[PDB]
Amino acid sequence: WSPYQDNGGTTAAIAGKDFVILAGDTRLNGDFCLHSRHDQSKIFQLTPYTYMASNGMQADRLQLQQMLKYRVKWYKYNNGGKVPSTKAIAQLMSTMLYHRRFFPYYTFNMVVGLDEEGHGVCYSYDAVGSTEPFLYGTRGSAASFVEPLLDCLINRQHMTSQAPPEMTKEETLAMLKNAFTGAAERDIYTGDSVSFFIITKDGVQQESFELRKD
Amino acid sequence: EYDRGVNTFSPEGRIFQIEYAVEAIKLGSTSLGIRTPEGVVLAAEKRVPSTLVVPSSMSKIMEVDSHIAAVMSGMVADARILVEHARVESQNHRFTYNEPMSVESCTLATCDLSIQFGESGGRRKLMSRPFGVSLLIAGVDEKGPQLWQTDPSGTHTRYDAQAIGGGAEAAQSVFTERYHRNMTLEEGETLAVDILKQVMEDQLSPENIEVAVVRADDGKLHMYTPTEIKAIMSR
Amino acid sequence: NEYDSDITTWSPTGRLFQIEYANEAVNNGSATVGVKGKNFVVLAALKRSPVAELSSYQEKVFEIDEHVGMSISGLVADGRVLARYLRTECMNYRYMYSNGMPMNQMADMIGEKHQRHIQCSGKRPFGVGLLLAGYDRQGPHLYQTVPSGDVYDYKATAMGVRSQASRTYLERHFEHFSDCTLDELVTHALKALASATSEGIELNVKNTTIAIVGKDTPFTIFEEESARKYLDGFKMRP
Amino acid sequence: SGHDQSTDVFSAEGRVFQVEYAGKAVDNSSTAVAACCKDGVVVAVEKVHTSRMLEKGSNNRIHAVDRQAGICICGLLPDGRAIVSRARQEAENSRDIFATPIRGSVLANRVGEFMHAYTTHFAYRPFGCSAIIASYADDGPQLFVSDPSGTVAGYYGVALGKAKTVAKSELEKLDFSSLTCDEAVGKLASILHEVHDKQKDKLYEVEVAWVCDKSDRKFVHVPADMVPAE
Amino acid sequence: TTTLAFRFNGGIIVAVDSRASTGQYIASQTVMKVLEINDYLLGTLAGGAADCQYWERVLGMECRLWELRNGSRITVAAASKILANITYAYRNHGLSMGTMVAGWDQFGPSLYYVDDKGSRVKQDLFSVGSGSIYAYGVLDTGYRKDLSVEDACDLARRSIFHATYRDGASGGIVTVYHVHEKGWTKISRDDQTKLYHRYFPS
Amino acid sequence: SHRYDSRTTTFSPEGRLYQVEYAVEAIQQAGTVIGVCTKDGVVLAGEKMVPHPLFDSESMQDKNTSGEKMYKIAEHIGCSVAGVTSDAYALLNYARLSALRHQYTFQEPMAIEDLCRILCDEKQLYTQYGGVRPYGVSFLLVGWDRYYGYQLYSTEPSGDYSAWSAYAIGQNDQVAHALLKKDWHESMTLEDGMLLALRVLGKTMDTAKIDLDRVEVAVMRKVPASNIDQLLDPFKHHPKTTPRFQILTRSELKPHAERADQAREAEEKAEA
Amino acid sequence: SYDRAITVFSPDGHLFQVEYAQEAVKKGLAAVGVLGSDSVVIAVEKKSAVKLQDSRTIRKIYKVDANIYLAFAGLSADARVLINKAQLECQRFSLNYEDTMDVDMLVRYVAGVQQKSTQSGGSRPFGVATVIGGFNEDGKPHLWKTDPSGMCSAWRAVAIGRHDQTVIEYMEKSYKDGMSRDECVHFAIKSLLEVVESGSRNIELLVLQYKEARYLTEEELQKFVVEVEKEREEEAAAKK
Amino acid sequence: EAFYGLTTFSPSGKLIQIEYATTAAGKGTTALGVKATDGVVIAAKKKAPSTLVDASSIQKVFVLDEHVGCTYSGMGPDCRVLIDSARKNCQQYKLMYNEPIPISQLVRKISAIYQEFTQSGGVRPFGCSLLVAGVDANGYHLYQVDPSGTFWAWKATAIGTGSPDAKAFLEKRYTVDMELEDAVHTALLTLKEGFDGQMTSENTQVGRVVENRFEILSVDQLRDYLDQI
Ligand SMILES: Cc1nc(C)c(C(=O)Nc2ccc(F)c(-c3nc4ncc(-c5ncccc5C)cn4n3)c2)o1
Repeated sequence: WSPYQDNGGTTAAIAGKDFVILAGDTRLNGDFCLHSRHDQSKIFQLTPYTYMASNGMQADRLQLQQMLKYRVKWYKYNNGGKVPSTKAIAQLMSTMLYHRRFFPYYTFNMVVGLDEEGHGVCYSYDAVGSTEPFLYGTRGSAASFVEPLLDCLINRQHMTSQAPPEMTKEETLAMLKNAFTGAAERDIYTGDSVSFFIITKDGVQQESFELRKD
Repeated sequence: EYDRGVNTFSPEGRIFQIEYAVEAIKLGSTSLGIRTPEGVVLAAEKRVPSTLVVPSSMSKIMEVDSHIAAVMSGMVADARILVEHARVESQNHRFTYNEPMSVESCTLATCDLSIQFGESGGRRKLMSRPFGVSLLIAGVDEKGPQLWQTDPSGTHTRYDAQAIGGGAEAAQSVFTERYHRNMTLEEGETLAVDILKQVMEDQLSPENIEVAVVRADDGKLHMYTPTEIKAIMSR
Repeated sequence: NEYDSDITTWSPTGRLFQIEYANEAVNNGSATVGVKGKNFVVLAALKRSPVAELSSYQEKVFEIDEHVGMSISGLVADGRVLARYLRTECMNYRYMYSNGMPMNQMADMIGEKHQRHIQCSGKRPFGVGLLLAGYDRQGPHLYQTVPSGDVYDYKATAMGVRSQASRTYLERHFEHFSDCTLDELVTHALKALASATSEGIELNVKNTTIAIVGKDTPFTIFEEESARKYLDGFKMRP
Repeated sequence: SGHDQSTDVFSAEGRVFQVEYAGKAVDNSSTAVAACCKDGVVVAVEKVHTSRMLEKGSNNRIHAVDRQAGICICGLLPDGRAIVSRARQEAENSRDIFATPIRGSVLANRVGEFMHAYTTHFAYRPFGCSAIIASYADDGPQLFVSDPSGTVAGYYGVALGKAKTVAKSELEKLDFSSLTCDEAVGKLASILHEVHDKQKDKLYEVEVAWVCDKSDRKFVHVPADMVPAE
Repeated sequence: TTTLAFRFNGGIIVAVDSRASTGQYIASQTVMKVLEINDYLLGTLAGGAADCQYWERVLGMECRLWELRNGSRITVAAASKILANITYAYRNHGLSMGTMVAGWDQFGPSLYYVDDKGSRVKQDLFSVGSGSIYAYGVLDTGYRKDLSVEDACDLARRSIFHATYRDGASGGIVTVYHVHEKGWTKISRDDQTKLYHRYFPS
Repeated sequence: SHRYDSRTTTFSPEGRLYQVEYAVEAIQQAGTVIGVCTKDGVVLAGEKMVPHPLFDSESMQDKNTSGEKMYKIAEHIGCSVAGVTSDAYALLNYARLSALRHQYTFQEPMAIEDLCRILCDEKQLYTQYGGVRPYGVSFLLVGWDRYYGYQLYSTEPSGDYSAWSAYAIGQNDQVAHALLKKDWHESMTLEDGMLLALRVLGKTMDTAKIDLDRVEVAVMRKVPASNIDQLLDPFKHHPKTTPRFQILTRSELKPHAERADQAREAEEKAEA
Repeated sequence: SYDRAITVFSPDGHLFQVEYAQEAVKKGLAAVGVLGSDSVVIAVEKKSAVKLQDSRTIRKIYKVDANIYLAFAGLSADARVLINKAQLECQRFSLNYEDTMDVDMLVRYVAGVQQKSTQSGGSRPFGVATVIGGFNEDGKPHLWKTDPSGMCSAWRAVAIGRHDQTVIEYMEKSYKDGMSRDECVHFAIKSLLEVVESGSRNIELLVLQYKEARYLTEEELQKFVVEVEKEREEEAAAKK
Repeated sequence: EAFYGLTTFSPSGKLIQIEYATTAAGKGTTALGVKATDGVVIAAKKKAPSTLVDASSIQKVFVLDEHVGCTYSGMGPDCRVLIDSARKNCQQYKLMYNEPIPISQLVRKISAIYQEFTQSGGVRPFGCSLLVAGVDANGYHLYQVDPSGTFWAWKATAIGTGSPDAKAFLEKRYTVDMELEDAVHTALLTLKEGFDGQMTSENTQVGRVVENRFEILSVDQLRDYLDQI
């Protein structure tokens, strides 16, 4: 008996100019069986413009979500109703991840939200809290599949062709759908149905997308 | 006298110790604070015991953070520990949440200590008496320039123009008039220095008093040197 | 009188004089009035008035969770001690059972927290009274705590300085509250509150807070900004 | 002098004045009465409302302690709440450690023992409330009373409150050997209305609970339409 | 990881790569190795990114507190001893961090190296990391005290570039910082491959 | 309860600590003990109570550590006590433990001024915390160390100590003060020091023909070193002479007593 | 343990324990410390030479750190227990930061202890007021003064102990800014002696320069006390 | 929990609480003890409160170990505390040094509790004065502790009510070269001279330490001397 376990899954975000597309696959698998195909315990909404999407062990992320939600509530009560910013939430989460440094959380996290000037930004953490702000990013078992694909269509390196126009919500959504349909066909633990969260300034919308069930 | 304890209630409902500690405030040096759309201003009289003291050692205006200043009155022996507390809490809030603390949160963190008095130790060590000091915090956060006040009660109160210390009674008289809501920082300078001129037994000198200002656009604390106070008196 | 020196001393007439003094701390705080309807609860608190140009602003109304809230009266330096505890406990409960703590359980928690402080030597009673406002499966609840530790499930109440007139008004209209709607509830509450102010002072957005909590409505405080919907049209018609 | 200021001071005649002063505060509380009717127990308490806006169900003095035992606290309500919480901690232990419902007499003994640990120390004050414990365990119906002195005693019919003598003179003439709870819920309820004075308190209301075989040996509040109107 | 800093007549020069490899997979190519503690001190990140980030942020809180209390900037010799005590207290908890604190206090520039077991040395030439063994080679043979600020910055840039080229655990964007008496300024920040066709053209 | 609190540790309206003043007034009724610091030794001469006809002595082997008035704190530190007797033993045990723990840590004899400070901090500690009475006792420590040779300190029941060349505490100590400051010179040997002691002792309790049942003397000098076993630690330099605190019996005081009363009658014949 | 509140507020807002400590200070031995251009001097009253104190010397200006000296006024035992705390703090500081403690930080720590005493349970305030002089590691002579109330403050020529206000308000009108090394030793005596008896053997003086602090010997002090008494008698002949 | 002190100095410099405690420790029954070159004798007086007291069970001569005895005069319930701690300290010494504890260390240890209670917080001083006796490597001993904490190495002493006359009688009938039976006889004789009636074998209780051990006298052994004086 070891207190750790990996429940597979994957998540991936792309930040735009005034939005962020967050995506997480809804699939929960245990030791060798498949617990559920409707697992919605990956993407957790902290504030109306901030989300945390985490992979790894499921109990640890169900615990960390509550710890972060209560820290956000304390911050809201002490500051007279001022909902914290994405930057504050990301630094808070790093500090929280490092306190349990000797019996760690088995999660890999992303704090996806909007900055103050309106631009969207993503964060990425290790198991202990090495945060780094960035513009896209994927975590989970399907990381080494999706990351190099996005690296090649967004950064547009190694192509002697003038940079295309800035990608909008629909184009980014389609690109991320491509990435997930491609990763659901080569990873055994990934993909029964993915959930997309389009975070914009006038609130957030939500969509689903269906993959192969094998 | 020790007949009634530290936690006894008076027949009028107010605790004896906190009612006495508020009386000790009017024995101290006066102080001001004026909030304006451009910034906030904190003025105070050092009230040196002799002409020999190097006055820059009895600064009544302590910096709690690059955007949060605090002026006190009463017994300045305690106020230093309240200021170290506010500094530690503000630095923690910058270390954890990575952004400047809000002034009202600093005032909460100060009263949270100032309430913890009692006599029975048991689990936690307490203060044997309230702090005989009434702070006055001022700062600039996203909610604009803000001035908060604190009593030994543990009761924090946001204001627009307040006076503590001895000559605060006539100071509130000078306050009720001569103060609209949308003044200029220079107008606040003139008004505060006038008040100090009015309610002090000593003669107002650029080395006699201390003035600090926190401007909104800059968003930083800017303590005045004697020459700048001379520039204000010459107006 | 030498039988009020301690909180652990009974007068020959079986009286606790320290607690009878602590009640005078509530009887001298800012007036507040709570009114419970069929699906909504409305608290209306009278804050401090501006001195002709300057606005002193102190937090009397608190939110404890999505469905709870409390308006304190008396010494605020104790109201915060209790609001921190109530928030901590409603969070410890929402963490275990993932649902809002019922009012019938929170009132008892407040009662015990009070009573624990009126039986030892090195303690003192909280000189602060609460007006709890909540909504759960069983509908809206309006309590009122005193320093002695009691808790009273009320239909409509008022406490603070010169709150006797607020109660004298409320004890005529409190039979029709189960039918008056939200606007009518807030109007009854404001009319009852304005009956406790000074002579030449009237209610306006500058010196009134209105908190509301109901079935589909999380606890919302209302200050100057949107109080005008209930406050800008308001006359104390005798 | 000062010989009546703390609980750890015997008077010149060996009396602990502070506990007599405590009991004096119970002698001035709302009326309660109780009957052990050889097949169940019935407790009935007077609730004196100070306000006519009080919701029915507020300041209920009868609290359940286990499935079968209940406590009616005549006296200071907050202190009665502490005793009720302590009795609840004592009854849950026997249901946890010893896998058995706590016997009524043992519960009364423990509640008295806890009430008495506050009248020995110089740093506490005696509870200002007398408890009426009504239990029905596997040992039959039991009705005990605990005074602020910490002394417990089992009764057949007990009266407490401000009007305690005339309300006790009513219980002498019941039978208590053939008396059934189904009629006792009427008898005691009428006794309280007879003893209650109404030119002092304009608002009053009677709240009664019972535990017998009809309620599956469970301490519950009386069905609403079982108390006579007045 | 490759990190270097050397002292000369004109200040201190820090230079870093920007890559964080988790074994054989490259996590990111934009990690920021130079954590500016304050407006006067520079700390570098090598080893465990979590440990370095956390403890240098703690040190930047403590230097600011020191400045608030006494009213004077903290010195490098004391700002480096704080980190040495922090690290030495946890010498048996498995930290992994080697950092370099470089500053310009009121005793001229100072440059200390603080290890993960509490080691604390003061030299004028350091290069920590896994590609460090490739920096020293090109660093020791060109380093001399009297370098012009641009000549020394070029030495540091050309020395990191050779560590990024032979080592698989280093690369990305080479960044060069300068520490003088007025504070510190980021000199340059350039991609590792645009440097290759600039040093070995044709 | 808090109403019967005597509040020992409080400042009175005139900055005076009443309990410490009462301790001082308590020590004044205790037995007078004097101590003179010569150049080749230091003497403590005190007076013990009248011997009841039924008193016995604990037949103690090696009787050089504890007399009736003077005690030994370490191989090179002796002390004398004045005040509440049974309270002095707690501090005496504490001081023995202190002067042994320093030798456990540093392997060197603790110097008098270190110990005199380490047991006066204890006497002060009670004057500021705890709210219980202070130790109502006064000391006279005598001893030898390589730093200042023969030292002699004096203690107050308030934590303050002072180094004296010849001091006296107890009954009539203001008399022995004016008498010791009268006749004491630096060039005074040990045996002439002892003559100064008993002489001024008899004068303080008013006895002509000084008695040998009511007096106790303890001398602290250097004797030649004894147990130097150099063959068991060939790199340990043992000094050639070590200090030894020694309490005087009846057989060896009577020679010094007959010369004290003889000096008395000498300085008495010349009064006319 | 025993932690009953001792220092509590009076019906006028006066801490009786603190006022009573400040009264026990007034009954002590004076101590005058003045600040010069490149050296700071401190003079202590040295209660008396009673012809009975050990011929060996014992000092009354205590070395708190290699560059920070202290001179107390008040109750002696609490003074020693405070000096020991200060000496422990200096050595802990020059172990957590490798840098010698400045004067100002030591004054702040000692004033923190002083104040913590007046807000703790079961402890009365220290009855000591101290003068702390020293040099930072860049010259800059500093002179500070604490009170039993815990309010530290930096001065330029301070006196503590009995007849405090007399000496302060006398030597405030006779202090010239930027004195020389032999001016201070003359200005320290001439001001202190306004309270002490004419006896020249109850004065103990210390001069403190950058990286050097030496005590002035008996004949050195006599050379200056004679000059001081002559100037005072000349000022008297000028009075009349 | 009443951590402050009850006994405090007074303007005259007297721990007057200790004087009250020493008066309270002189009101009990009269005990006495004498020494001789062969051993020590302790003799108490079991004053029975009533004929229904079972004189067998009340005891005033307590064994502390194989070589030490004791007897008190004052508050019995207080003396139980000191006896219970003294036996523990006597067993802890044999545990660590494997040697019968000498009397002097035993008295120093139990005279350290008197003082610890005259200076602790929230406690009152003890009200009983002991009479320790016994043997060690350097002869026989008889000490007499007090509520103030002091102890004295007597040769023949008496405590309780009727002490100033019992010690006066002991001054005269003592002899420096007394054998042991002389001591038993003189103890019983000075008790009779102060006895209110005539003592029986169950109205007194003596303990005589002989050559290695304490051995409280039995009823028949005690009788054998009672009807011979
Ligand atoms: C003065 C001086 N001279 C030298 C040469 C040093 C030095 O080496 N100090 C140092 C101290 C602690 C560390 F922890 C490190 C350190 N640096 C690293 N860089 C990269 C990886 C790594 N990363 C990913 C995968 C695999 C590996 C091996 C690991 N480490 N460990 C380096 O100090």
